[PDB]
Amino acid sequence: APHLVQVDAARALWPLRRFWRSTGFCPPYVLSWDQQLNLAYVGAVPHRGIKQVRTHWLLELVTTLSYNFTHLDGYLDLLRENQLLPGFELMGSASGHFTDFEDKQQVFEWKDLVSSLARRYIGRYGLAHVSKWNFETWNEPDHHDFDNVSMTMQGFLNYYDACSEGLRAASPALRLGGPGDSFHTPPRSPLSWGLLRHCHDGTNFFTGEAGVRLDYISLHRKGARSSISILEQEKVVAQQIRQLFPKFADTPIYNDEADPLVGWSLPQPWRADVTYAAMVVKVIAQHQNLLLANTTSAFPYALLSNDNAFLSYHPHPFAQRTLTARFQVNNTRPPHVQLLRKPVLTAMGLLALLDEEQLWAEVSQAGTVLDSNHTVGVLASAHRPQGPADAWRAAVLIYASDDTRAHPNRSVAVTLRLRGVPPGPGLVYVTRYLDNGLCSPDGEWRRLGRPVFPTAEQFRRMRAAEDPVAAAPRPLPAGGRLTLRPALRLPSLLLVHVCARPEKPPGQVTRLRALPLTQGQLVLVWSDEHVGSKCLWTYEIQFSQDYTPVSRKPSTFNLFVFSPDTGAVSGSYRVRALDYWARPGPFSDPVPYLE
Ligand SMILES: *[C@@H]1O[C@H](CO)[C@@H](O[C@@H]2O[C@H](CO)[C@@H](O[C@@H]3O[C@H](CO[C@H]4O[C@H](CO)[C@@H](O)[C@H](O)[C@@H]4O)[C@@H](O)[C@H](O[C@H]4O[C@H](CO)[C@@H](O)[C@H](O)[C@@H]4O)[C@@H]3O)[C@H](O)[C@H]2NC(C)=O)[C@H](O)[C@H]1NC(C)=O
Ligand SMILES: *[C@@H]1O[C@H](CO)[C@@H](O[C@@H]2O[C@H](CO)[C@@H](O)[C@H](O)[C@H]2NC(C)=O)[C@H](O)[C@H]1NC(C)=O
Ligand SMILES: *[C@@H]1O[C@H](CO)[C@@H](O)[C@H](O)[C@H]1NC(C)=O
Ligand SMILES: O=C(O)[C@@H]1O[C@@H](O)[C@H](O)[C@@H](O)[C@@H]1O
Ligand SMILES: [Cl-]
Repeated sequence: APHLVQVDAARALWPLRRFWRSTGFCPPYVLSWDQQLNLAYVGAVPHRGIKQVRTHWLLELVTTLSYNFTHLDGYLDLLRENQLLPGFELMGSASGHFTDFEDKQQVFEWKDLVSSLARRYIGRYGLAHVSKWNFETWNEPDHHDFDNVSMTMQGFLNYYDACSEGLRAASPALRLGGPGDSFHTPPRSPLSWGLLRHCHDGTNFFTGEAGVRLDYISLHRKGARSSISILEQEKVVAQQIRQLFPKFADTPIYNDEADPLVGWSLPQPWRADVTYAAMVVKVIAQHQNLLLANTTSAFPYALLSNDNAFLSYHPHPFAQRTLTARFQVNNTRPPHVQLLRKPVLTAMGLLALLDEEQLWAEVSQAGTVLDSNHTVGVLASAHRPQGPADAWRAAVLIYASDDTRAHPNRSVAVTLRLRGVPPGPGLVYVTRYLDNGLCSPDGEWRRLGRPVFPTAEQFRRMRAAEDPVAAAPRPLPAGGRLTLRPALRLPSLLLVHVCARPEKPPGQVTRLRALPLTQGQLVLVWSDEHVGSKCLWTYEIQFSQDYTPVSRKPSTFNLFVFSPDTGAVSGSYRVRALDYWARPGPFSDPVPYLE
């Protein structure tokens, strides 16, 4: 019997925050050509769909009393160039200098280091930007990963107070949290529980005052292939924190490593394709629906980060826990690197269209009501018009997902009954579907016979599977209703996007950049910050050899790899937005390129 999905667009229940807009990684690198492409792909998720890159070992990019910040400056400018913030873990030895946080002098030096860097980047980027940064403790302090740095229980607390007072010395507006570990039952996780105790009741290393600032609590809990299992473990740890530390009852909780499965470099086929994309959406829906949508408990859950900004390696380009799939093409002169957009990364573009208010929705099957702890579920949002640039919008994101298990011999009948759409001008809807058959670059890779060093043409073919199948904007039926009976595969993702015609056309594409890949090939990447509306069919690219349209199937992702048959790519480029009512926005400033 079919899955009934009902959405009521009149009933805008509560706020829907985009709490999931974070990725991260650990260098084994951070300024190679590979990482510049990668963070361009990450930064190109539309509508700031990924905003934070939680990065380990950032203070190994600082060398040594005075410090050389050159390499840090590099990585951070790279993030800034891609409209990305660092999840700034205060993690590193300053290339060998710090060795012992029970050595009182080192504690004082750490504080002065933190003040220096914080004040430096306040200088470089401005305080308003640096105040958005999640400064954090050293990663997983109970997982013994300090290298040649002695970090005892007491030293961790000294370390923390220096982090806190150091940031404060730069500005009180800067945010700090921790410990970023799992919080297992005591006697386990001594440094994690000890930090909370110290902040709640302990004494400041520098000031002697009782209590120490702690702006958020970060944990890590992973699913062991179960999606719901991440939420169950979070609840337990959050309840324990509430009862044991009453002053942290309202302290925001982050799960900044909320991955389906521990071990990023373990090859898993489900990490290659939509199986993973659909599960990441499921996890997020579960979190919104079964934790934040006015539950009796109401824990203060504020951030989920999928730690998947790693670069893949041979012979597992797709099978690793990464947003991109990397190919090091060693047989060109010179060797070059290409990345493809994995479905998981494209899925972050779908999640990005969700707006600021959740709508009422219910999934059922033969009358039995099913919450997000099932294979099929939904997240629906509504947008309140802000100016002439936008109108009302609904985004309805449905998933079919059996966690890490795919079922290719399976179809799932789904009837979507949308009702109560507030009436208005030129109401159109647009579908966007993703599954393994139609949208798996991994799939095409395998149809082509798994080329280890893909040719130009094989890359085009693979890149054809990156975007969702998109139906042209049809108009909305009378009465503000819409019924649809799509068949969904398992896994799959379906985004129904209902939008009203805004008064003005789209705003100007900005910050266009050209990036070389190899002979005859390049990447175009831009920012959608001033486009001012999410109702977008595609981005129209034009090339000039002393302007004509580059013909390509529609795509809202703010990155295009230009690879024409002719190899002709030297000249100038410009890009503009095209909306669901065919209206054009103003062309970006023209970008020049010469191979
Ligand atoms: C095209 O040319 C590039 C060079 O530009 C080659 O790139 C190398 O590819 C290999 C994989 O084939 C990479 O080596 C692998 O690195 C992994 C990560 O290494 C880090 O982490 C581990 C511990 O987790 C540390 O030991 C290590 O020092 C690093 O810090 C390792 O996990 C891999 O080990 C596994 O695979 C090898 C076999 O490949 C086994 O021997 C091991 O036992 C283990 O199972 C592996 O070492 C390497 O890093 C890449 N180098 C660069 C510079 O990118 C491409 O391989 C080449 N392409 C082709 C097709 O030849
Ligand atoms: C999510 O659903 C699963 C079932 O798929 C629940 O697990 C069951 O929990 C009950 C207790 O209510 C136990 O009696 C069963 O043994 C469990 N069954 C299985 C198959 O695991 C789970 O509790 C649900 N969790 C949430 C948060 O909704
Ligand atoms: C800082 O480090 C960079 C990279 O190692 C180096 O090129 C530069 O000369 C150094 N600058 C100073 C002032 O020491
Ligand atoms: O699951 C993994 O591979 C890892 O978990 C932790 O140990 C690390 O902090 C992450 O860098 C990584 O996501
Ligand atoms: Cl995973």
